[PDB]
Amino acid sequence: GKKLLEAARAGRDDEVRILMANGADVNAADVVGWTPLHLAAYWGHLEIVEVLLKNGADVNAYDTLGSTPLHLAAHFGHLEIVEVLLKNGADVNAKDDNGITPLHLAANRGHLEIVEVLLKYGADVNAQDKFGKTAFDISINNGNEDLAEIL
Amino acid sequence: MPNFFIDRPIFAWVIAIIIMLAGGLAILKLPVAQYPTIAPPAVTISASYPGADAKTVQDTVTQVIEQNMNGIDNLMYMSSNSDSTGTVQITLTFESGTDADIAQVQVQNKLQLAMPLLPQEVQQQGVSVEKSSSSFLMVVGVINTDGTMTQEDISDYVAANMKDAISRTSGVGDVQLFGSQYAMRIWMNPNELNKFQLTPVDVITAIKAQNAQVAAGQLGGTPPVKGQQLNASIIAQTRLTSTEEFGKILLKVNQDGSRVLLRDVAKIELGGENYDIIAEFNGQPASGLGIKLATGANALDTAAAIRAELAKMEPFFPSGLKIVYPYDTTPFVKISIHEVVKTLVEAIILVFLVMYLFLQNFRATLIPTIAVPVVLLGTFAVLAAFGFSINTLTMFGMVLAIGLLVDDAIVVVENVERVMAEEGLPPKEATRKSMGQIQGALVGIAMVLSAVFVPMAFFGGSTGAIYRQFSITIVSAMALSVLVALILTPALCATMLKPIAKGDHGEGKKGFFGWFNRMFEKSTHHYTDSVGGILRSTGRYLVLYLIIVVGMAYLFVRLPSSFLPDEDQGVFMTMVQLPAGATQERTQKVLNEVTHYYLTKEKNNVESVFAWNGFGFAGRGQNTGIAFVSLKDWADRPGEENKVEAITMRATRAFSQIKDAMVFAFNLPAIVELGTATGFDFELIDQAGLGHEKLTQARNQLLAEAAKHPDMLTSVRPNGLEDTPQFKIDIDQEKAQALGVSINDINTTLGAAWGGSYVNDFIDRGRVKKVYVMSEAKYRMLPDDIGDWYVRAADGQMVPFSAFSSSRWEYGSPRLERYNGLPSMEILGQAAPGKSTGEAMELMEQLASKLPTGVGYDWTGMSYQERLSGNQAPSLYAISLIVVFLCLAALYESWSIPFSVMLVVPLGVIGALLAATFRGLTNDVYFQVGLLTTIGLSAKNAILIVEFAKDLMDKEGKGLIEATLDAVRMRLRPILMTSLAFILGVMPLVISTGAGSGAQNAVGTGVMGGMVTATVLAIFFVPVFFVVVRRRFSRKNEDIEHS
Amino acid sequence: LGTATGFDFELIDQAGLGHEKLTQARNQLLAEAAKHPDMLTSVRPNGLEDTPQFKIDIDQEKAQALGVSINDINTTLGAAWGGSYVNDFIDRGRVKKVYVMSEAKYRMLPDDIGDWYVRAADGQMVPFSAFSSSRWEYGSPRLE
Amino acid sequence: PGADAKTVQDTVTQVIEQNMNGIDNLMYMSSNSDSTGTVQITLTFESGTDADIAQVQVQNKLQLAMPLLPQEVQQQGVSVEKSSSSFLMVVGVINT
Amino acid sequence: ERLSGNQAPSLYAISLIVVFLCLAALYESWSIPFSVMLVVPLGVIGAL
Ligand SMILES: CN(C)c1ccc(O)c2c1C[C@H]1C[C@H]3[C@H](N(C)C)C(O)=C(C(N)=O)C(=O)[C@@]3(O)C(O)=C1C2=O
Repeated sequence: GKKLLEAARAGRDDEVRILMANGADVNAADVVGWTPLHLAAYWGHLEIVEVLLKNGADVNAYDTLGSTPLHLAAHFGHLEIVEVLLKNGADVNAKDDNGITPLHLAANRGHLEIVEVLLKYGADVNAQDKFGKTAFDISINNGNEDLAEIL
Repeated sequence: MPNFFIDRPIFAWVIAIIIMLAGGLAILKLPVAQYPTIAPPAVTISASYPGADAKTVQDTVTQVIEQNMNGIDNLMYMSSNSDSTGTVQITLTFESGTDADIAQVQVQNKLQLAMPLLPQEVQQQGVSVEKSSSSFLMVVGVINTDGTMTQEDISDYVAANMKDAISRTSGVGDVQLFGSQYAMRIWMNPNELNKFQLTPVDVITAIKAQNAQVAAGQLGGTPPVKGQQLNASIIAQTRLTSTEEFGKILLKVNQDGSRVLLRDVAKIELGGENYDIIAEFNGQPASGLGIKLATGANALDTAAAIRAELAKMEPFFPSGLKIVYPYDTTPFVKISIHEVVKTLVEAIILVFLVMYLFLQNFRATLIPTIAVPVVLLGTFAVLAAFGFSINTLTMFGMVLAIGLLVDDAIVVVENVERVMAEEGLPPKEATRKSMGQIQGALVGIAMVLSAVFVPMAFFGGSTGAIYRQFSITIVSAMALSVLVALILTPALCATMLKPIAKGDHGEGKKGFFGWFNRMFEKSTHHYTDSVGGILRSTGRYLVLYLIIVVGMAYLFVRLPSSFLPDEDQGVFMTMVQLPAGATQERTQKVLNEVTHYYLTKEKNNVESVFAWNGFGFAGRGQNTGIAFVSLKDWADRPGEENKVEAITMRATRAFSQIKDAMVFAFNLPAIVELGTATGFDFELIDQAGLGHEKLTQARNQLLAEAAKHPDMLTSVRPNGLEDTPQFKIDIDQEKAQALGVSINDINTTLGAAWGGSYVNDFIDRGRVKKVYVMSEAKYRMLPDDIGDWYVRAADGQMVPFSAFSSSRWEYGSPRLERYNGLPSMEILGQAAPGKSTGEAMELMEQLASKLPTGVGYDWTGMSYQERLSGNQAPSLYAISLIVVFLCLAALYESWSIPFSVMLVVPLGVIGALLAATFRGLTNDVYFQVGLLTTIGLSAKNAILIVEFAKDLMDKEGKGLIEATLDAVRMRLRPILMTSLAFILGVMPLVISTGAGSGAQNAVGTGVMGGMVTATVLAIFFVPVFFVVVRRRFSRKNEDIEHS
Repeated sequence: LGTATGFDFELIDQAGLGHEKLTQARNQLLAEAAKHPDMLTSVRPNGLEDTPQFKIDIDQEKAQALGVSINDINTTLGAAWGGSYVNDFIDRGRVKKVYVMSEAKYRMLPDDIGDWYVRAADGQMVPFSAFSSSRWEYGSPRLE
Repeated sequence: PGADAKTVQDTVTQVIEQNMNGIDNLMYMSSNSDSTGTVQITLTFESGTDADIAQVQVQNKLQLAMPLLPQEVQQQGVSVEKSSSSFLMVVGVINT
Repeated sequence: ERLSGNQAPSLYAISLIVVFLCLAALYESWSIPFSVMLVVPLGVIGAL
């Protein structure tokens, strides 16, 4: 149970394969509700993401503050992992406990490509967080003229 | 000089007595300690930021101080860590030989100028600057066996009543308290605060206003009105002194006139200043004191004073308070003193035995019994003059010098007995002739042995500091020994020895002794016969010599080296590490299981377990802990299986089953202030602003590469802590401004409630202490609790934190490291079996060179010394060889004859290497100094053989072969008597077990082996060396006698 | 060096007993010593005896009811009666200190305390007598 | 300025005293705090102590306690002086 | 005083011993020193 999580955090492939091959819960969650997919998306281990999804890892698992692997990957600029998660059924409009969506996070960092991918997959451009702010608002406040356009 | 004192034997006695008197006084007065200063001087700056995370500490405190650490002399490197307990330690390490007071003052001065740039919360905790490389003298524990006190109650008692009387005790210098004096704790309730529209800001304001000490002037104060008759101090508010007074602090007067008091929104109690560390002694609450020895202080005096002082205190302890002593280096040091005096006393006895065996009268056996103590006593006076202490190293230096001192006594006495027997001269006149045969050589030997032992003293760093202890001790004893041999022992020979009839060799004695004399006379003739036949074909034995030289080199490169042997010091350590995010309570259960194991499965060996929950050797934190295990006395732990090394391997095995933590037991190094010895100490460094995440990636890259060379690198691991989940909370500035909630009130509410805040001071039973506010625990545990805290807006409405903030999980560091002012990560490791640490180091550097651009590295600690101290060994021994040759050239008035002494060197070395190799020991510092003293003795034996032979040719006209054989005939007996006494006298050290036997075994084993092969081989090879050297470098008729 | 003659003894409160209990112990020792004039001569304390001092208690409730801040109260009392170093000025080219204090005739006697007024939040001036009380007690002019 | 003995002692004297450790060759320490608002803390060292080193070690420990003293005290200057040296002279200045 | 009272006897014991030893060397005799050393009280009584 726990060997999978730190294996996925470390980015140790064959280990992970041996652990589902030996029966490790792909949906095992640490104390803050992070799953191996959360950890792999966070640190950016694209191949691990594919292997856990190939093995039935909940693509929409959420941690104790409502955040999903897609949030992590959008936030930190892991474009290919965003694509993979989205092709495997990642909820493009999932909201964490703050109302924040992957589009908000990707917008906040300026990851133009992720924003376009999320939009192509149906990201609600008008979704508001708990403060009433949309990805457009974020782009204005940041001064990002390139992003402010696409939105 | 010898003739002067032969005629003045009382003057010679007076000189010897005054020497003994000076040494005895030096012994009564010198510092005694386990080790002298060996570690390079280090100064540590410590600061604290209550409630702060690692990054906050590092970027508001650590970097600020580091940027001002320049302009400081003799600095080798600087390292720092900043952690999640809100603590930073910055350690500056200086060259060996730096004056530690000057280094501390220069660091403090630079710190001082950076103090106004630190947060006031940090300044108000005190920023300390301490000498951190000094050794621990003892660890005192304080418990309450009545069970009536928390660790906070005990810590307060220690702080208020104990800790300063200890600091004032004779020889103490530096004391760490385990815990704190009491703080007044105000534990706030956010439900009650919100009910009255209050915040922690209002609480803090009221405490500062109503727990205050006011200066109010005087009635009739100066300058006064004319005719004033009254003068009195005005006494206005004074600090509060009790929980009851803090409870009635008036926060608010309601609309209906009712009163809101502090006790209506908070619980109020005396508590600790912080709660990050739980300390237990055999599972009971504990406080205590870590007590360091001041530089150059006497450890046995300080320890005994501390213990009598704490006894001065016991009558006044509250019921149940008990003092325990889990660590005290005093017992081990006294063991060491006792073992060395034992070795010395039994060496004296064995010299008496060999003296009487060979010379068969009690009169002659008295002279070495007098001379050796005189020299030993006197060496202490020389040490005093040079400022050394009595310590493990100086004391073993004396036992390693016993061979040389015994030899000066034997050589003087035996030669007079020989001259009397061979010439019937009376004692007085035989002593004058005999001193004439040997005193020039004795002075040459002193210069030669100086050349052997002095260059050691000029090694750098820590290992230079260790060798210097042996070098000055041995040279001083040897120098004093030659003085005594020119002043006192001749006088004693002349006045005490009884004449021997010419030609009388005791073969006409009865019983065992008559048999022995005929046996030994016969044996000597066989020896000279055998040497004479060896000299007929010298080429064959030269070939044998080369064989020996080659085998010595072979043995030398195959023998693993090391530093100092581990000892059973009666204590050892166990480390405890739980996963990321693990809590104090979970660590405590693991520590409770560790404690229980030692006190049941090792009930017979373990006296106590001192368990600290919250700090470890990888860093600090709720998921870290240490258990310090103190054993029963060595006497009650008989057998190998009951020694530290075996106990610790069982424990680690037993703790492999515990799955919720990593638990490892290990022995202390011999010199704990140094740690380490084994392995290497590598620093990976972010040199391009890459940031912490990219640094960790590089580190993980290096660690995986190293794992792909288990042939060379073993256990390459980071020294510190992995990233962990942290709770990132973002304040929405726009919403706060729309609601009229000031950011200051927000950040103070959050920090004071969740982190706690030092407000001001109060007076507790006459003593000034701190006041802290913080949330009661149950309102600051979980993210859900964040929204229970309210802040008052400008319009008076209370606004919950949930209205203007948001949160998410992320990863960050609980312990950020820096090296020479740049982010760093320390990596530990060692050479694989049968590999050099030097080549392992080379592999690390090669792996490291592949890492991404902007990542560099450095070596620190044990490895920095090596990387700056490898060119020394060849050039310092080259110096020794050259000066030895030159001293010999002067002694003999000859550029070639020195070679016939110098060739003896491998003869003793091969035996040392064999005994170490056969016994599975290492090339460590005790082995190395043994080598020099074995080599010293063998060279001295050769100097006197060659001196006798050359003087026979020069002053008596004898031919080469006849002079050579007569020389070794005369020298066989004194050579054998010294070697027999010395080999026997080292025997207890070779076989010793128990307290201190790591060192004893290491000094005894290579010396015994080398004495054997030096004795057996030299008596055949140096006649060969002299004959072949004289034949190769000559000119005209030396094989024939002349006039 | 001073001294030479005699002895120099320190009595020490080692249990949080407080100043009054320390003085009592001292007086006990001093009287005992006086009962051995055969051996001890002129055993006396080196320092000063307790003296009357004027204890003034600020009523926090009344100050809050009147809207008078404790900071203004303690600053008014301390600056007027004790004096206060404010900042520096330049006197003939040389930097020196600026002090405020009451003129002597308004800070001599307890009656003068009530002549000092503090401004409340609503702008009214409130005399010290409205929110304080006072009594005589004993304390030390020199604590060792 | 303006402080009574107890106020001096409990906001200044005790604070400094609690930081007077880690100082070499110290024989004893004594202090008085008085009604003129003055404190003197005297640290006496073994005969033969180098007085410059003792003053520097005392100052260094004082320095780290300075942020804990009232600003009114810091602003008067906290001095550290060798106090066992002898008087060479006393000069008086009058205006006749 | 309370830390310097054991000094006077042991330092004069040292003085006596070293004086004896210097005299023994000067005279080449363990006994003749006594005939000098006994003079000590003669001057001391007049001083007193
Ligand atoms: C690392 N070190 C010196 C140790 C070792 C063993 C210990 O058992 C302890 C320390 C630090 C000390 C410092 C003290 C400190 N002080 C003397 C009051 C202090 O308030 C702190 C701090 N570093 O913020 C503690 O954690 C502390 O309360 C504590 O619990 C300690 C403690 O228990």
